[PDB]
Amino acid sequence: LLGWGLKQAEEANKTPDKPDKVWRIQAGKGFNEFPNKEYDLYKSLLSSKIDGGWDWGNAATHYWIKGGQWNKLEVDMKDAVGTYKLSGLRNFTGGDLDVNMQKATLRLGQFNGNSFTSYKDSADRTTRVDFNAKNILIDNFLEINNRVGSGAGRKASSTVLTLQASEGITSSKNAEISLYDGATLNLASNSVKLNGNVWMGRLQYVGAYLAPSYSTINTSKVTGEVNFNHLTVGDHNAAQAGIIASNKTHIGTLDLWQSAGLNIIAPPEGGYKQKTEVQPTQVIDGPFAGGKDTVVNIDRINTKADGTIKVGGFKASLTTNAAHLNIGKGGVNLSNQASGRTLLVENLTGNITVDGPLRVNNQVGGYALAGSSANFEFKAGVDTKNGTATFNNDISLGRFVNLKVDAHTANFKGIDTGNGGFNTLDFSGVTNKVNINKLITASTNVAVKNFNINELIVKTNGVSVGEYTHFSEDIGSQSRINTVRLETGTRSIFSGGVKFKSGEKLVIDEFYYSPWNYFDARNIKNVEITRKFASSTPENPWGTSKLMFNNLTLGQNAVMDYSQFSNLTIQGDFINNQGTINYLVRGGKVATLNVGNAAAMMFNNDIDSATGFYKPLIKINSAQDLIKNTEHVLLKAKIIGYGNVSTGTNGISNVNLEEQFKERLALYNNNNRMDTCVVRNTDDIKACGMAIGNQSMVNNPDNYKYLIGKAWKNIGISKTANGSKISVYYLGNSTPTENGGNTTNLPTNT
Repeated sequence: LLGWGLKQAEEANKTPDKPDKVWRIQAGKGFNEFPNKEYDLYKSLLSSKIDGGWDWGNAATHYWIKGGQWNKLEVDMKDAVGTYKLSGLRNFTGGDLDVNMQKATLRLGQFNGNSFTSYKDSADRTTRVDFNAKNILIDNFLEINNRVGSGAGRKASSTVLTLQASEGITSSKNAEISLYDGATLNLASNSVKLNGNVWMGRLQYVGAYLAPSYSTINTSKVTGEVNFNHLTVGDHNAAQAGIIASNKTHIGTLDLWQSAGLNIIAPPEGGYKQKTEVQPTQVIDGPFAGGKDTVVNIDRINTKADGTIKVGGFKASLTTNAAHLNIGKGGVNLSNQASGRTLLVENLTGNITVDGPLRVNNQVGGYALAGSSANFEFKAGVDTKNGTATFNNDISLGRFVNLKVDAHTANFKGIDTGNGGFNTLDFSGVTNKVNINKLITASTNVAVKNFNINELIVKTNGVSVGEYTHFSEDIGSQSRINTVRLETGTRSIFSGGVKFKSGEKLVIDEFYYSPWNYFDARNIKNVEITRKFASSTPENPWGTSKLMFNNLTLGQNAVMDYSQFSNLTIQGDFINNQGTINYLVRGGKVATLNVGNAAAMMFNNDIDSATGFYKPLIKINSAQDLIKNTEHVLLKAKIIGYGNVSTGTNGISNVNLEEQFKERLALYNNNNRMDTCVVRNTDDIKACGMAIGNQSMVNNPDNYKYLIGKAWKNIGISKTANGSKISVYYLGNSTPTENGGNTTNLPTNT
């Protein structure tokens, strides 16, 4: 109920105790001349002033110092050379050891482990066990503040164990350090490398599943290389461990519980440092900011999860203060029971750099049912609000899993949610940018206020309906997608789809149609295209594609593929800039373009060297089966405001705008134009006669000499350019005369 930050702050500043009978033992002659002897330490030295016994209640064994557990023992070697071992000091209640062994190697295990416990008297004492060796070499298990026997009798209060080598504190493979509800562990060597199962937080009593169970491993003094190997927080309770680290903390496999915490606290930037009765000042610290060169290199975060079912999840979490919370190649695992387990990888004043696959139940997909919402969560830079959450791995979300990221700039590489569905991909906490590289969605609840997704795959959901991609908040202005690529849906029904909710503009560069997947573009006023606007099946479109817009704009050079098989619905001001929309007929019919409100158009002298004419502003291709003597609805309209960037074409003039609309349109056939035939030499005359179907231009190039730098329009092809309708009247493929009319010059604006 207090939390770890208060409990550690009230154990960090305590006067040790008030012991009567401070026993003192000094190792004299004999010890300091055999540098390899492998002594024992209890039986050869310490057994003089440490007497065992049997406790009635929780009855296994019992150890204290001498005449009760309130007597300090201090041992002063300072020159004893050798290698000492404890090997079996179990259930030491005791109180205030002190073993000063410079130039001596310790060993806290040989065929048996150790324990350091206290009792809960009315005085609330700690045990402050110290060692001051040169190497320590744990080499078997060590419990700190364990249970003595079984529950009854006297309970266990807090303790402190301090290990203070000057060359290194290694450990075995099977040396399980396991500290409980009240225990701490101060380390002060250089290059701690605990190669065993460090177990912070454990069931102290046999059934107390509602214990707070704090702990601490204060490795602040370690001037070398802190290196855990297998850390394991929590066991069948809500443990809140904490590590006060030393700005470089490589660990290995981390195993949280369902409802377990972790507080890896890096140091700050400059490093550390009757009658009334005035209690001493209790300095207490809130969550500060770690220094610049503070790293926490975790390389695997599993989560053990079994037990009951609660109305919420349990939200395992780890909270860091470091400036870089790297996570290595093992990534993130998350076991999931019936209710939805949750992981909170927080970082208060830093960054997050995950380089691993977000697994669930140790597979990359990780299916989960409806009640089991496995919720990943990240918080990069909460208190400073300028922390990025870089992911350098292609993530993959299965079914009913919910990634959320609350950072300043959430970079990515690729998201795969097309597999399972029901994926709340929240980004509402993100300050500005979400620079995703590739996105795959089936039924997603994307909530981004500003993004840059330079590739978008939208997949359908088979045959089910009501499930779709949903950008369910305000997209704003600065958004951008450099490629959209819908894929083909199912037969005769719009199963999957895209819809928006708000925003004003989003620069799409490239787009693809698809049969039976709908690109709803609600409430956004400047849906812009800038290059190729095609379909997924350019050789055989079929079905429909509900491009249910409200407005769009089309920029330079953006070729479209407008067909009868995609009901491109506009309710807004379609602005076409210097960009060439292409048509196809699919059986002699011309697909009209149903403008709801207005289609203004504005261009330039878009001349190229491919024809010598302007670039074809509207292309009508495959018009061989185009039915002669029939009205072809090219586009529905309400206001066609045609224009250019100047008033008159070819420089400046006062020619009306709608007449050169008939010039720059095209009717493209047989790799040429049947609309006009703009001529600069004699070689194009052959293909010109092949296009218009006359041998008077095929066999004889000098049949017509009105075409040296000139052009001619095919009469019998009529086009309307008034302000409410634009249509095509293909009524004649006539042979032009030489010097009678229907002749124009070159534009010549290169």
